[PDB]
Amino acid sequence: DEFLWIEGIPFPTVYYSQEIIREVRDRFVVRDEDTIIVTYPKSGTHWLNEIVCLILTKGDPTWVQSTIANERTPWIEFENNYRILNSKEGPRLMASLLPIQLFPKSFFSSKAKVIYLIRNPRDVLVSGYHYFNALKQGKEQVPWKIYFENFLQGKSYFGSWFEHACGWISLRKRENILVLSYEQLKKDTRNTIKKICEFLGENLESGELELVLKNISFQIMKERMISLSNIEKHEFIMRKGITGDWKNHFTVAQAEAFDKAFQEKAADFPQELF
Ligand SMILES: C[C@H](CCC(=O)O)[C@H]1CC[C@H]2[C@@H]3[C@H](O)C[C@@H]4C[C@H](O)CC[C@]4(C)[C@H]3C[C@H](O)[C@]12C
Ligand SMILES: C[C@H](CCC(=O)O)[C@H]1CC[C@H]2[C@@H]3[C@H](O)C[C@@H]4C[C@H](O)CC[C@]4(C)[C@H]3C[C@H](O)[C@]12C
Ligand SMILES: Nc1ncnc2c1ncn2[C@@H]1O[C@H](COP(=O)(O)O)[C@@H](OP(=O)(O)O)[C@H]1O
Repeated sequence: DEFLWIEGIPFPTVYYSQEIIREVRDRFVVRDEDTIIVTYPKSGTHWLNEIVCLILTKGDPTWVQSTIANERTPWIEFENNYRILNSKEGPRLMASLLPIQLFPKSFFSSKAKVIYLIRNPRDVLVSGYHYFNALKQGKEQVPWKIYFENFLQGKSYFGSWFEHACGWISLRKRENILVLSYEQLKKDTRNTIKKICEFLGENLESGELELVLKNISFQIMKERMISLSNIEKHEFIMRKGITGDWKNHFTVAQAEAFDKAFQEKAADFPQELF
């Protein structure tokens, strides 16, 4: 079995259960002062996690060097993390990968802050292809064009990227959530991190801001991270981290097919972010 089907959504086989998903959706309370990072896989989740954690530490890498992403911002749906986050007081820093139909319903009646990271779905496809083939054995790997077809038909972890992205950015103009793109993070870096500083209320000044940028660059973040693969292919999430790698993978035919499927599965989607 490639996936575990929970609420009509394909999940990874390990780390997730239906009962937990249901509980998280129906009973986990999102408290007004909470702040949650919500992404789709291979959109730059580790990058944004590190962005936020370096903003909070004002550039001091020590925390992100000593810890992994799930220790800093525990994923709500991940494992039995909900027990921990329920049995914890104060303002909580959490993360998530679910589409809105599975996000905790309580959040829709609160001023909890949510940062939604989006990426060009083609680069998302490419990053996922490389990462999921990254450490499988040659015979058991997935050829490019069948992974491409599976992505276009929603046979991907946490369901269709189109449904996920559409449902999440349909709430964009709410005050308590803001969307931002991996491309924005890659080229309009300083403006973007200052905007998320505004949104999170975290005050940060000169020097510390230069520190954050330097520490969030791909190269030295990669050196940091290679310093632990119990639940991730630790060696393999830092691939090359540019924008537009899909042009090196998509044939013209595949690009036209992708644009077509994008235009009926996400007709109500403007690409101003990319
Ligand atoms: C196991 C699964 C697929 C890996 C595979 O193809 O074998 C991978 C793909 C997306 C991953 C998740 C994403 O990387 C986001 C989270 C990052 C944290 O560092 C670990 C938990 C975290 C929630 C990851 C858990 C697990 O490693 C995931 C769920
Ligand atoms: C994530 C963890 C929560 C464990 C707990 O108390 O339940 C706690 C333990 C120590 C915390 C850190 C320490 O409190 C020191 C830092 C100062 C501020 O509290 C926020 C960032 C700061 C870097 C914290 C980040 C995070 O909240 C930490 C790392
Ligand atoms: N500091 C960083 N700066 C720029 N891009 C980064 C980055 N860290 C990771 N990326 C890229 O974000 C992708 C993985 O995202 P996620 O955390 O959701 O798995 C990868 O894309 P690529 O495979 O295209 O290189 C990764 O290289």
